Amino acid sequence: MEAVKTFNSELYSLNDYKPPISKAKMTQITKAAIKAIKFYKHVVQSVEKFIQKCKPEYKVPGLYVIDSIVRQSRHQFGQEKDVFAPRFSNNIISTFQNLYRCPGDDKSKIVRVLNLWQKNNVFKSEIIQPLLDMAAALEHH
Amino acid sequence: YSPTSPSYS
Repeated sequence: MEAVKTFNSELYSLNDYKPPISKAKMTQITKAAIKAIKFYKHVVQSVEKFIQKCKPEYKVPGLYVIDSIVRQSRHQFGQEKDVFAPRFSNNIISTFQNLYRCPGDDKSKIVRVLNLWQKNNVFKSEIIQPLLDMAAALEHH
Repeated sequence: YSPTSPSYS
């Protein structure tokens, strides 16, 4: 499972950089995840693990990894052939619960991604709506 | 990174 370990290295190396994360570093992470597509389940698992465990300033970067991988895979393998979005959708509620533990000023950056996902049909709207509701309810509490 | 930035070729 060499391909996964290279992805794991790229993903974890986010900790060596102060957010905002560069286009270039995001690309490296994404290139690594695509190269590991035989183990896409393990990639999704590592990403979900990073998001659960990382410092608060890294939650939005973790979300950008999901966005970046999903979009690249749809571009590279076809919208309807993409394995990553359907796989990420399985634990997405749990994932966003962890993402919303980000700094106050970072909540809006998560909604921006959700709005883009909805606009560009990246995830099914039925998947996206409760995630948006979650962000809204956070502002009333 | 920008979530509107075109995917790499």
